[PDB]
Parts: sequence; structure tokens; C-alpha cells
Amino acid sequence: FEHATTVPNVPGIPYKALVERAGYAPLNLEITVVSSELTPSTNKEYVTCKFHTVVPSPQVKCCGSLECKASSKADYTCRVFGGVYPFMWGGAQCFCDSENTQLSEAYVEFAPDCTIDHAVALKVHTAALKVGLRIVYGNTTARLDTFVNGVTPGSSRDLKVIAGPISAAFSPFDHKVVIRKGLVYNYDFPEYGAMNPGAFGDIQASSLDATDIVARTDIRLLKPSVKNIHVPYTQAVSGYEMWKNNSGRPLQETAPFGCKIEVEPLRATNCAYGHIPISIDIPDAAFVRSSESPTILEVSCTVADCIYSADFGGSLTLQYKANREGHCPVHSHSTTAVLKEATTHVTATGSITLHFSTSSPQANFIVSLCGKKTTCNAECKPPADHIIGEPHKVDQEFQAAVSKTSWNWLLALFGGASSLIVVGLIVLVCSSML
Amino acid sequence: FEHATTVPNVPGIPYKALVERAGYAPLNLEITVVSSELTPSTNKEYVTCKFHTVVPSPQVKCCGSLECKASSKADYTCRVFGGVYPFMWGGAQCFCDSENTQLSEAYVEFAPDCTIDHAVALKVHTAALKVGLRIVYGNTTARLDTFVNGVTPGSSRDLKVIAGPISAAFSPFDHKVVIRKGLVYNYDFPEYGAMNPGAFGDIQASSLDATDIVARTDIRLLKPSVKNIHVPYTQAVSGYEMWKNNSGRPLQETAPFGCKIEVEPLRATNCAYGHIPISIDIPDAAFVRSSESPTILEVSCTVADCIYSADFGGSLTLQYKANREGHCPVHSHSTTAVLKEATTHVTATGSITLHFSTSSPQANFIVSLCGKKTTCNAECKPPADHIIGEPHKVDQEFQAAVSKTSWNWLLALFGGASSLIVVGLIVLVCSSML
Ligand SMILES: *[C@@H]1O[C@H](CO)[C@@H](O)[C@H](O)[C@H]1NC(C)=O
Ligand SMILES: *[C@@H]1O[C@H](CO)[C@@H](O)[C@H](O)[C@H]1NC(C)=O
Ligand SMILES: *[C@@H]1O[C@H](CO)[C@@H](O)[C@H](O)[C@H]1NC(C)=O
Ligand SMILES: *[C@@H]1O[C@H](CO)[C@@H](O)[C@H](O)[C@H]1NC(C)=O
Repeated sequence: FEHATTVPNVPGIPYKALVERAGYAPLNLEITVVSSELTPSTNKEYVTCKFHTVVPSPQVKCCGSLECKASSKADYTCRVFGGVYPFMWGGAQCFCDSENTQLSEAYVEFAPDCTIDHAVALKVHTAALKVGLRIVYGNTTARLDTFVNGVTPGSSRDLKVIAGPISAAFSPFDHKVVIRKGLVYNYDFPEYGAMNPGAFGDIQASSLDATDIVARTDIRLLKPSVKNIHVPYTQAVSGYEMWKNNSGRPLQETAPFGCKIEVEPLRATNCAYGHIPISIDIPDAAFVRSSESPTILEVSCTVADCIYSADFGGSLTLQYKANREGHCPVHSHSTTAVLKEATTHVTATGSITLHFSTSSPQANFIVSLCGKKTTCNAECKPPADHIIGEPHKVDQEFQAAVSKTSWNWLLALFGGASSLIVVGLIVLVCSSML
Repeated sequence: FEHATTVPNVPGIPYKALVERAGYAPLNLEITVVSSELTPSTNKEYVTCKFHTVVPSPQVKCCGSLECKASSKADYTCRVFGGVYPFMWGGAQCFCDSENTQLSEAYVEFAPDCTIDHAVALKVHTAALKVGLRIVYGNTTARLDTFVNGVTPGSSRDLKVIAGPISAAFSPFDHKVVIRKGLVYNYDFPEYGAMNPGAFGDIQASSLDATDIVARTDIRLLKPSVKNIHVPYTQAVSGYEMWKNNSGRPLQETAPFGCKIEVEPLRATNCAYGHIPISIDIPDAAFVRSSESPTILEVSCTVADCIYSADFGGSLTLQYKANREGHCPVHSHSTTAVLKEATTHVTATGSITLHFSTSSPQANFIVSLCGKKTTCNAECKPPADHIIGEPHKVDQEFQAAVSKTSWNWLLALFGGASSLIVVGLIVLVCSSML
């Protein structure tokens, strides 16, 4: 037998269902989303960190003018100064006091402590959720991990589970993200080659140890104003440091739908943003014949102090009478109230209490003790507590959320208005035929 | 100096331009696309090959029965055979001739030659184009590589050029591709875990050496008929070899805009499909003063035997009245005709010749001989050769594709009909005032 149903993406919060077969007994169906993960397909655009702005020794030639050729090093800024008189310790460094040439060289490199402190720029594509499911059908508890794609038959034991395509995906990661020390940022980093100075991506490379290092940080070499040797240079502030100053908050503190963000690999776990269409191929071994199932005669609901809340507020007792011994499932067919229990060992002519939760002010739903569908009615008071530490077990649907007294009052006013309108029109009609 | 232009994406057939400042004279601009490549972002979604379907030794236990536990091996299928009596060399194997048990196991595994004969199933996303550009200005020729995103400063030794966003990338690779032995295919392979027997992807892994191999080939174990110790099994045929049977043609042979597909990395080179906006910053070291540039006083043009074709057919001769020896550029200011040469040596009051190609029967265009403009008129013939081995240097527009003689006849008829209608209406006007 194949049962196709729809489960909310909330972690925990067990989902009830009834499996009714024409040739077998109804079966309790439990579906719990124990965990989920939204893993995007990512690629490494580049990696960046603080630079080193290492400066080589100046090249001095005296009565001779020399030029410097191009180099493949990042930020290869090279300047030529004439008329310099270099002077280290001991004495003047050379001769030709009026005619010299000092060559000053500058090029950036990754800082030595960039193996730890480095930001990797990733491009994020579409993400496919992988859901961890637990099914407690017919005293058989199967734990499985399956992909939400609609084509993958991934399940354990003889059970088979296909999770259909998700109702809607929101992609918490933007198309460009930045990962640093386990922190994820939705930052629009510049592309490879596109390199603003003094901001993020000022120095780039394909890998940390890659020799193809590129940068466009503004290095300006200046003429030495003191009669010594050195390379005076003005440089833009490190854009990695400026980004770390103004990084904002990581995605772990701003992800919608309560997504908990991890890296290696990048993923969003324990999200809740929609409904999974799931098809389950239940084995025939767990199914029990209707002849062996106790066919129950008559039941009735009597509710005791129901409170509509996120908690299991409300305990109703069922008055039943059954032909023989044996257990049978319980289920609430309405999508408004949920029942805590799933199987009771009913015996004969007694009463069993069950705790239930609901959201609507009025509790009209269907209890299916041994499959005996019975409509149950109750009046529930608003909860006294304001904030609760556990999530709601059912979503409002805005048709039963209107209370019975309010429903009756609205239909009373519209019925009275329509009645006076119709009697006005029929007075017009009978005056017209006169 | 920022010059904005829009060059064709076609490799070869170089693009001519004239850059003219207010006061630093005209200068040539020779923009050549020597190479291009589309390198899309891909991720390994699985790898597949033939399976070995290694069958382990049977486990025969007697005077009893045993069951086998499920394993994590790829496509594990195990069965229990009752009432066997094996005969390998030496006679019967054990006691309870009527009560025996044979345990048969079967699982698949990559073939020993899967290191080469393997198909990598990849998901492909949007691609970024990268151009090799040969830019000639003055006497300087520079070769330089630029990404096509409008943001990346592709630079020569001294040049700053930006390749703007492409008109419309066509993406020859679909969302799913398969790479085998250097041949790529646009194949809609099943996802991870979505195995089916007798089709591509029936065995899957993240790598050739990955232990987590999963497969769902239709394998079944059968009861042995002859009383020996073999394991009779029957399995569905390998969908890898079935896919190689009818893979169709690779993308190297079936690709729009006819461009060469390579692997490692997966790229599409020399794809002529559009127009690249180019904003180039010409250095001022080549912008000569207008006074030093030898200007001309009187310019006249003629043309002999214009043949419109992809080849540079047509010789156009200019009579000039220059005042100084030197050289200065030439350019055609029509999108319909393009000149062969860029700069011409000019002495004084002489005659020069140029070659050009056009796609219109009429050649009504503008030659800018060394600063100023001069119009030229012609009537070009269709070429004798039906097929030429080189692409066209210009496109076709509806205004130029109609010949001057045909333009005359068509407007002669249209204007005759229109003026005939207007003269009918004015005869109506003079009759109505009567
Ligand atoms: C299912 O579980 C209940 C509670 O443990 C047990 O008493 C009952 O016999 C079980 N039903 C079957 C059919 O095994
Ligand atoms: C950024 O740096 C400035 C100093 O320039 C400092 O005052 C400030 O706290 C830093 N952080 C933010 C978020 O502005
Ligand atoms: C370019 O070269 C020509 C001849 O090749 C020479 O006469 C001239 O000096 C050069 N002009 C410029 C502007 O570089
Ligand atoms: C497929 O393999 C069969 C052999 O069974 C062969 O006859 C046939 O030509 C192959 N190709 C196609 C397209 O069927």
C-alpha cells in the first residue's frame, strides 16, 4: 500500500495520519522530521586575507640611470628616484654626488598568519534539502535520511519513502557569500580581477598557497626626504581589516525560518519553511486483518476543560463499547486539532482519556477509535499563559478560528439584513402587481 | 581616454575604430578577438562506470537454517536456499542430506578498468566569457586577457580596458551534462540515489575510490539446479554500456554557433554568438599633437570594381592635398563597409588606395581620410563564388540590402501611388468647393 500525504517542515512536532485500507485495519502513521539540512552547491571564487606589503631592498646605481621591468607579483609598484645621495652607517654609500638612481620596489603578499584568519568567497547556487525522517507505523520505528527531490527512493528496511518536491524554497544564502572562521555573511564581494582598494577583495588568489596572487591596493612610493636608505610608501588600509570592522552580523544570527548555519560543508540545518509531499510504501506485514482487529460498536466524546494553545491543552474522554479484546489506533481527522496518543488497548464498555491540542476556539473534529468516525464538539477558553517555550502543533486556517458565538452573531446579522431586504423586494413585487 | 565601442564576439575578423579627441588628433584602434572561452561552474554530482558484480563464496550450513544480515555494500542481494546438497570435488559436503541451507550473496562494485572508462555526471550553471584581445593603437600592439562582466580591469603593460556585459549568453551546456573520455553529452541523468536498472547511472559514487557506492541493478539469486556449489544469479544489463550503445552525438559535434568543446576544465572555446561592449582607456603617450600630425586640405574619393562579399573586394582610390610628410589613420564610418587598412602614409597632393568589404549592393559610405570625412558612392556586383572559406566582416541591414536602382523603382511606384491618391483627394477638394 502507498500512502501519499503532506508533512510540515518543523523539526520535531510529530505528525499523525491514518492508513485506511479496504482489505485491512486502519493503521497509525507517525512522521517526525528529526532533522533537515539545506546544502547549497557552492564553488570557490577566491580567498582573501590581510596582506604583508613586503618591500625589497632598494637598488642603487651611481652615475647610472636604470629602469625596472614588469613583474607578475601582486601590487608591483616600482619607482625610480634620481639625484639621491644614499647614506647608511659608516659613510656615504657611493660616489657621483649629484647623479644617482635609487630603485624602490613594492609588492604585497599574504600575511604569515593567513592560514587561520582568511575569508573564502563562495558563489551559492540552488539548494536541495535532505530530510531526516522517523516513522513509528505499527510498532515499527524506521529512521531514514532522504533527499527532497521526488525521484529518490531512499529508505531503510522494507519501507520505501519518496519525498516529493518542496512547496517553496527560499535559499537563505544569497548568490554571493563569504565564509570566515565558521561565520557566514551574505556579502556581495567583487569578482575576480574586480578589486577596489581599501575594501573587501583587495588581495585575491585561487588558493591560499597559490603563487598566482593578484591585488590592486594603492601603493605610492615617495622620494626619500632624509639622507638615509629606506623605501617610504603610502598604502591604502587593508580592506580585509575594514571588512572585519564592519562585517555586520553573521548569518547564524539573521537566517530566516530559524536555520542553524554550519560549514565544512556549508549547510542550513533544522529549518522549517514549508510542506514535504511524502509517499510511503508501507509493507503488508505490518498491516493487520480487519477480522483480527476489534470492530468497535459505539463511541462518544466528552471534553473536560479544553484550552486552545501550543501545549497539549485539553483532555477528552471517549465512552466506548467493543466486541472483543485488542488495541486499535486513535486519530483526529480535522486539520485543526491534534491528538497525543496513537494506540490504546481498549477492552470493553469503558472510557479512555486522551490529551489533545488545538488552535481554534471551538473544537469540532472527528475521533476514529478503531476507525469509528465520530464528530465531537467542545467550547475552549483562551489560554491564560502569554508566551510558551514549545512551538504550536497546528496552524490556523481562518475558517474554524471564528468562534461559534461570533459565527452565530455574524450569520444572525447577515440573515436579518438579507431577510429585511428580501421582504422589501417582495413588498415592491406585490405592490407592482397591484 | 575613455572610448566606448561594441565589437563582435567572432574570433578573427578584426574590428576597426577611430578614436578622436577634441585636440590630440585621430588615432587608430584595432580590436581583435584572438580567442574566447566559456567556463561554466560545475560540480561533480556523481561518477559511474560498469559494475563488476562480484559474487562471494556461498555459505553452506547443515542440519539447520541461517539468515544473512543486510550490508552496506552496493546493491546487496542475499538469499537463503533450503534443501540443497552440494557436490564440489570430493563428494557430498555435509550431513543432513535432506535438511541443508545455502547462503548466496551478490553485490556490485566498480570494474578494475573504471579509472578510464567512467562517465562523470555534472550539474552545470551559468558561464562567464573570457576574451583574448589584441589591441593595436599607434604602433603599439598589446595582447591581453579580460573577463566579460563589465567590472574586471583587464590590463596590458600600459592599458586599462573593461569588457562590458555580453548581449545574451546562450549556454551550450544544459543543466545536466555527462563527460566520458573527453566527450561531453547533454544528458538528463537521474539524481543521486535515483537508480533504475538498465539505464545510465544504475551504479553511483562520489569518487572512483569512494567506499559509499550505491546501486540498484535488477539482480536476483536463483535456486541451483545441478547439485554443485555455484551461485546462479541473473542481473539486468549494465546501463553504462546501454548508454554508450545509444548516447547519440557528443556536444563537440552538436553545438550552436560552432565552437570547440574541451574538458579539464569543461570549457567552450571560440563561440561567435554576440557583441562585447568595450570601454578602453587609451594612454596619452600615443596621442600626438594635432599640429605635429600631418593634416590634409582637400580630399576626394573614387572606387573601381566594387564586389560585395566576405572577402575584401573593392579598390577605392583617394586624391589628397596634404601639406606635410608623415602618416595618419583612415576609417570607414559605416557599419556596412569596413576597410582593410587602418593607417596610411601621406606625403602631399597624391593618390592612395584602400581595400574594403561590404554586404550591400550600394556602397554609399564615409571615408575619414586623416581627420575629416568624405562620402563615396558606388554600385557593387554580386560575387561569382557561391561559397567562401572565411566569415563575413559585416552584417546585413534592411536599408542597405536594397540596392539604389531598386530603391528608386520601389519609391517611384510608392510615391506615384501616393501622389495619385493625393491628386485624387485634391480633385475631390476642388469639386467639393464647387
Ligand atoms: C503494539 O504496541 C503495543 C504497546 O507496546 C503492544 O501492546 C501491542 O501488542 C503492539 N501491537 C502489535 C500488533 O504487536
Ligand atoms: C569600525 O572602526 C571604528 C574606528 O574607525 C570603530 O570606532 C568602530 O567601533 C568599528 N566598528 C563599527 C561597527 O563601526
Ligand atoms: C609609427 O611608426 C611609423 C612607421 O612604422 C613611424 O614613422 C612613426 O614614427 C611612428 N609613429 C608613432 C605615432 O608612434
Ligand atoms: C544497441 O546494441 C544492439 C545490440 O543489442 C545493436 O544491434 C544496436 O545497433 C545498438 N544501437 C542501437 C541504437 O540500438
